[PDB]
Amino acid sequence: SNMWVIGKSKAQDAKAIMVNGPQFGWYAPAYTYGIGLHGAGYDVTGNTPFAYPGLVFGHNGVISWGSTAGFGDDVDIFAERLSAEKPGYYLHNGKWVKMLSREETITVKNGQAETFTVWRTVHGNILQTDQTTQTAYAKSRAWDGKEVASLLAWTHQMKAKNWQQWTQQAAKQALTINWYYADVNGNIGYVHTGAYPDRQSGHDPRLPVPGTGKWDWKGLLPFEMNPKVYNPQSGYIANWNNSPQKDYPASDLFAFLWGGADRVTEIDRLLEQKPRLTADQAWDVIRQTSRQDLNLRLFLPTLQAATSGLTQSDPRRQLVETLTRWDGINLLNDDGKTWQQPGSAILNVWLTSMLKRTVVAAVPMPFDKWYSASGYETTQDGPTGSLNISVGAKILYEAVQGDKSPIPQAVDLFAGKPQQEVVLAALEDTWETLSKRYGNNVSNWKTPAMALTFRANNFFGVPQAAAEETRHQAEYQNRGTENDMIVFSPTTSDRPVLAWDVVAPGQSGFIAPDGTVDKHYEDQLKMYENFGRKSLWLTKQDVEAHKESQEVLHVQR
Amino acid sequence: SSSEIKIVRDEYGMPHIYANDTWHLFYGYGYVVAQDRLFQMEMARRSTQGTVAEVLGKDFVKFDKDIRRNYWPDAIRAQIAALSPEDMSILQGYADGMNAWIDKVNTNPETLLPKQFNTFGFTPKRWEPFDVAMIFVGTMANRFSDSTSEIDNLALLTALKDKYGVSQGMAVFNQLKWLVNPSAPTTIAVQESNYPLKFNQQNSQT
Ligand SMILES: O=C(O)Cc1cccs1
Ligand SMILES: [Ca+2]
Repeated sequence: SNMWVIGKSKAQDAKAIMVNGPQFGWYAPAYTYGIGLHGAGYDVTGNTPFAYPGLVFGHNGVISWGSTAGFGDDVDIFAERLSAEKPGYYLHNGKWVKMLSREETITVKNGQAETFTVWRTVHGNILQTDQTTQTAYAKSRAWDGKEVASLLAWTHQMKAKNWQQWTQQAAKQALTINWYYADVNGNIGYVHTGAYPDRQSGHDPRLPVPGTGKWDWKGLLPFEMNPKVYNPQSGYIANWNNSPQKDYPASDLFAFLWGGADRVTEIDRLLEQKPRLTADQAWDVIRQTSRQDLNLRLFLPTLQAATSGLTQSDPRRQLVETLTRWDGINLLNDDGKTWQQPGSAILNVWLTSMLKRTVVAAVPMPFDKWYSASGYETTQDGPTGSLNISVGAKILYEAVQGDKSPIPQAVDLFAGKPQQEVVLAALEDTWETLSKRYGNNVSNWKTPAMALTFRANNFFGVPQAAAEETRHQAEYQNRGTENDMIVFSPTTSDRPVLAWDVVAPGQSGFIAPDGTVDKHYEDQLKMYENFGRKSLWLTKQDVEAHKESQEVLHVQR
Repeated sequence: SSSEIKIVRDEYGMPHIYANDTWHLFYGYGYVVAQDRLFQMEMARRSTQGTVAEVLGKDFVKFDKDIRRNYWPDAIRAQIAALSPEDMSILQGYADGMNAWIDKVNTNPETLLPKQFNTFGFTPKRWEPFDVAMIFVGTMANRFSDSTSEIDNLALLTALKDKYGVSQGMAVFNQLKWLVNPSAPTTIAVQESNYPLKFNQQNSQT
């Protein structure tokens, strides 16, 4: 997910502009739900995943907000000492303590029911047990016990009218989530929220700790330690699930890293390119970053240096000159299925070959398959999420930086060979693979574009619509599942705020029993594809002015 | 009027809720959700509680098991039992609103029941506050704030120690999965602040 927030010193014709593109995958009906709430201290407008009670994206006329996932490390695993002779107990601070346990029965349509037990210790539910070592692993979340309060913090923050009131609700959201602020006076801010553990000295948060007592967390770190900034000297805040701040540690996932190669730099270059931006220019950053190859920038210098002494008829060189003439923006041909330039297919083949020669080779099987993906892997339906730089690519980037990288190269990934030789050998593999399928004339190569599918199954794999309700879009766009923009104090209108969004396929998912589809079932679908947007109304006059229908209820509790 | 809830929909069908207290306000929200997204909400309810197999059968029994092993329902109910009356009203108003439309649907299904309920062979059930809370837990906390691979990290580290020996296996683990990298591009610039904690990097817990 990405977000750029532009303050007073960088905005043109307004005092603040927030644009947010939360990436959750693409679904039918729509992952988020649009809703305006007017009453009981609330006066809000926006859209929110699964219609939560609190609006994750929206504004209240004074301040606006948005989120991206934070990816801090708020989960650790405790290795609990069991005993062969007295099951159900575990050793904690010198005594043998009984586990909590509950029985569950799974009813099954046209099958037999299944019952099983769930186990829990002071550190959390048991994920898995090793009978051979008499070890049980317990997953311990810093937020455990605060799930409801975090839902309420996201509801109450919609009533805040300034930074001080808003950060009092941010201090209660315990999940690892970046939160963002903008207001009518042009202030902007950011908070990496959540509850993080106050670990004992010597605890390395990437690996399990013994649960017998000495490694137990001390508590939770204070809200003062959460990375946060208000009105930054740059004039803007940009994030694409990159690191919040210097020296902050990331989630312990082996596939997740914050390194010198990161896709947020693509948003930074566009916002640093222009001294000020208008709302239309802030919205047009969606279209550029959606179509931008993320590995060109990273490895084009290494390619250029390697092939610099080659002759013009060497095909390894031709492949790098094609890449050098390209800006890395993918565009569909008129056929609706192949891209205009072959650059991503070249980088994909080269990078697969490079990883297989370098990182993959240094790691024992079967852990080598964790570092072989190039980042371009998809199927016919297209990517299920955002594109990113693959972990293997981030590790390869540190290795091609040489002693310019701060990470110590314990193993040499190039195994004694000069970098250039490995780069040229992978480029030989790329020419062999590509020219065989397309031929030798690079200029007529018509390589396959990625497409985008609005799936009928939700993120868990479970159907939320019939299979025929799947929607397909010809161009894959690396963008938010919804996009929403809020503009504060526009010089071009008399309204204090303007806001827009797009919720595709549409607001409603309803289909009557005779098969008649709601009128608002797919009226935002073509708007999504063309980068269009619709106005979000807040004030009573605007709402009445655009009303389509009205329903009044009389109810007593 | 304190009893009145006015629901206005705009030209894209987006609903705006005008009500005088908390319970009435969330009740109208719940009600338009049930009108617009009932099958989707019901399937999300079964997905976040592991009750998919009851309506879709044997292919979802492992899914349902995995969902129920990942939370402790009595802990969420204890949290809802401690709310104040104003906080509780958000959750109960939302479920009561949903329920008002579900009762009308279940009373006039020939015109009101979403087609997919007939396709998949089942009908909607009434909601309680616990079900609303569990939609957020299941799709927000469990999707985006529950990530760990610590156990797999250890298996990797063990394999690197076998291959390169004990101190060297550790240093290669730090090259593939560093703890921090000082050149990562950051949302907050270094002139503004840096994180103060320094962590152990040698698996010192062993
Ligand atoms: O960035 C993400 O992965 C998904 C999310 C967006 C907003 C909150 S969680
Ligand atoms: Ca951890």
